[PDB]
Amino acid sequence: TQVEQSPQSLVVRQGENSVLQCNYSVTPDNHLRWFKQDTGKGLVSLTVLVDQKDKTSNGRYSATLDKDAKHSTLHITATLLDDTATYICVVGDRGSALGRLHFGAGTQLIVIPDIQNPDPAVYQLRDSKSSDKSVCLFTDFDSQTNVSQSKDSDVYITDKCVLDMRSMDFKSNSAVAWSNKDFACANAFNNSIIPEDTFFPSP
Amino acid sequence: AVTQSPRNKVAVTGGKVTLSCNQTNNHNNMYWYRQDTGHGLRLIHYSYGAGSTEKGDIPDGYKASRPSQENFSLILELATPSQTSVYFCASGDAAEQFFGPGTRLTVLEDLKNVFPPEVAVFEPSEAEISHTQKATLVCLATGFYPDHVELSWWVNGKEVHSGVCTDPQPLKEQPALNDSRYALSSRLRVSATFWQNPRNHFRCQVQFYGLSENDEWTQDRAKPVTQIVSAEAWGRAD
Amino acid sequence: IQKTPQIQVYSRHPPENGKPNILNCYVTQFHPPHIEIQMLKNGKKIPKVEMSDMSFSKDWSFYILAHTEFTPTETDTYACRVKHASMAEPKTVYWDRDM
Amino acid sequence: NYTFRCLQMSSFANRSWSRTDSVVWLGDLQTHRWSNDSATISFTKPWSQGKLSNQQWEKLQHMFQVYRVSFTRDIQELVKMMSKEDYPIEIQLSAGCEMYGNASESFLHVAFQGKYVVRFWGTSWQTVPGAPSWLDLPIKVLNADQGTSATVQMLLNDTCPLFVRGLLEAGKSDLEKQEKPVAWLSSVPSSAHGHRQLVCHVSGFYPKPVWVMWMRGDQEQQGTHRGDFLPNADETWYLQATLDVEAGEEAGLACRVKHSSLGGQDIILYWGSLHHILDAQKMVWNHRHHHH
Ligand SMILES: CCCCCCCCCCCCCCCCCCCCCCCCCC(=O)N[C@@H](CO[C@H]1O[C@H](CO)C[C@H](O)[C@H]1O)[C@H](O)CCCCCCCCCCCCCCC
Ligand SMILES: *[C@@H]1O[C@H](CO)[C@@H](O)[C@H](O)[C@H]1NC(C)=O
Repeated sequence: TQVEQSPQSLVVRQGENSVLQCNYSVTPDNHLRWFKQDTGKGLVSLTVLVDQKDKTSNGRYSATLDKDAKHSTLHITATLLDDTATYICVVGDRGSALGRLHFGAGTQLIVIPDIQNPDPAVYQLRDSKSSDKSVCLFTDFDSQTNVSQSKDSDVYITDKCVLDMRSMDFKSNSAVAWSNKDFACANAFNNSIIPEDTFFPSP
Repeated sequence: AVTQSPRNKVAVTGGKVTLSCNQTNNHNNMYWYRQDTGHGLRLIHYSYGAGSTEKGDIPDGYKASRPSQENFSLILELATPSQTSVYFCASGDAAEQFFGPGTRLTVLEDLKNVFPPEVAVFEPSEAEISHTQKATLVCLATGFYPDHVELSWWVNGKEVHSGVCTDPQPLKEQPALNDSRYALSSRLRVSATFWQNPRNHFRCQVQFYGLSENDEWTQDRAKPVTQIVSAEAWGRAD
Repeated sequence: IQKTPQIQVYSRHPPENGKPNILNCYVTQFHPPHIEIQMLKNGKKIPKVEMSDMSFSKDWSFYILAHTEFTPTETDTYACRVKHASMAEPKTVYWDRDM
Repeated sequence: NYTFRCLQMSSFANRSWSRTDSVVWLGDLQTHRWSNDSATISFTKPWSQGKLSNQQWEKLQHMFQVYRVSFTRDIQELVKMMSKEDYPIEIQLSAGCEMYGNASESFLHVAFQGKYVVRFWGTSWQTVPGAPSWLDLPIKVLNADQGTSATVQMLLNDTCPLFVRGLLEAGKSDLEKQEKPVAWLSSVPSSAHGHRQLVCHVSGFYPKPVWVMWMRGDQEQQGTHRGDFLPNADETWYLQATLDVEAGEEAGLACRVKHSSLGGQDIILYWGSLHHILDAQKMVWNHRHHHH
């Protein structure tokens, strides 16, 4: 590819800084643009860089360009959760209607929430219609916990997912597990590393 | 603004598919891209104005048409499973290029494996309600194919976004299969007092994109057309 | 527009019979630039012919100079054969030391 | 007054075929060639780099290297944008500056299909008076390219005169070089009945300015028709002066050559002289296939 990006995907703790790289070989290199792609949506432009050595800024985002190094860096100062998106580096070969844009694979930025008070637990939730069907909710763990999939085919476990209670300013991680079959919530997330003080309520 | 239609589509091998684009910006140039993992946007067809239409980098399989300044179509006369991708439509002098919202196209060998989602709502646990004064509701969409679903939570007639998070990616119910059906989960977390109100109505809505009113169907079971499947729960005093 | 080539065949030195010399073939006033030029001795393409870079004059018409080492005699014929899009048939202009 | 010119010749057969060849002249001496078969501009003189250092040349060569590729694709996209005009397409470019003190007038002329239509003037490209109207749209597009328009302005206003003033000193030795002309006489039947065309051949002289006339003693023969300067491989020049005489009038005429290299002492070839006779005998041939 004429445009490469590093890293593949980046992980940052909400509020810290995030650094994204772009390296190209597009000739000639008139300008370089950074786009933002919310999952399931189009490409929104963040900033454009024109000069041989250009230093641009917009909101939290600040970018640099070196044409003699054929290199660019996008900085996000004090990252938010709503910044979780794919970031694509785009180079335009000519500064006229006759130009053609070169695209990069992009970096997938994932922002993990800062959980000050973890309250790890695995609750059982029964189906509205059928008391028989139920799920297991692993929720309120700190962002230093990774959820693993099942080694048993009959058990389905989802990845972690950040939810924001806007009015109470409360964030929480949560994974769901359910099985058609011996299955009990207390041992649903056995492949994941479980906190020493996780609450396991008795059904 | 760059408008796209449709936003989702399920087609069969050797069918005809047309993706319509639109812009009220009075722009001369228009582009059709497709986005696949580990690539970055690739150019299929482009135009400099009404009448004119030009090949991009990967025109194979695709034709294009531009009758007016507004519209620009990408025409797939005979559809291929390799044409399953997300499609974007841009406009502007490459000065600023503006992009469209995107179209998810899934092209399948057989339409027999297409299934609508069964939807369930799971009610909060008293353990969570007692311990956190918070109540979480889990929604489960299961046994659907292909993965073309839009989930939403509807509290008391209006749609919410606070306290909500839905799996970014679904999961295969059988990982060791290409024709595997999918499952997707979602959470809505409200305060205990809110949940304890009997007058509070909770609905999970899954918009499924499947077969159209044109696609032929013979299999004895129900036709898997584009539809909305919903499960619901009410609040409880105890 | 397509303008037909003019061909001029001359020698760098005075034609002394049996004395080695250089025959020039100078093609002018033609358009477009693509052109095949051969120099012939007794109707045969001369083995090694050198050619200058193609240029164009003030009226945008391309010109190019072809030249080879040759020995004038009383009976050996020399010519310049030129293939160009403007002509349905190649143009052969023979060397005429008197002209 | 020295005129320096860069000549670009770009051909387009179709959508998939193109070639660009370049040649560069100072006065009437070729200094640079640039073939489509070569990614490097070639020197045709030991002094073609001018007064510019290695680093200064490589940056300027790369500047053009980028331009050759870009130009090709830019044109091909314009054709698609005008798809009114079809292939094949010939484009010619003439660019440089004339020398006079410090003063210099720069130019950049463009021809399409062999006719002059576009020129760069001041800060942008312009169409010539009495040009195709469909050319406006591409011109409107080319002007929206500030970087190219800035680069051209730099090359015309600053680079050309600073570089050419470098060449003129760098190749002062080859420019001031003097080469002696050589002359020989000839005759051919005039297109008129009973008439004869005398020919004075003058070859090998450098520089270009030369004076060639037929003389009866102190009177220049007013029917003397000066030929066109024909080039030689060693960058010298050939020219012939011809005179139409009635059969019999040959005797007593002479061809006189004035050239700076001779330095006062002219060349005077008299018709019928023992020298003329000796030259002509060394020249006889079977007259096939003489010109019609
Ligand atoms: C030129 C006079 C100065 C003399 C001094 C030089 C002495 C050195 C002698 C060495 C021999 C060199 C060989 C001779 C070459 C021929 C002369 C060509 C002069 C033209 C130079 C053009 C300026 C170069 C700018 C350029 O590369 N520009 C390219 C890239 O530009 C891109 O990239 C640029 C740089 O990174 C920045 C810019 O923002 C970006 O857009 C542009 O794509 C070039 C297009 C401009 C030419 C179009 C003229 C056509 C006229 C219209 C005819 C109608 C036909 C159309 C109908 C179908
Ligand atoms: C270049 O010269 C032109 C006149 O030929 C003048 O109008 C223009 O302002 C100059 N531009 C630059 C950048 O020097």
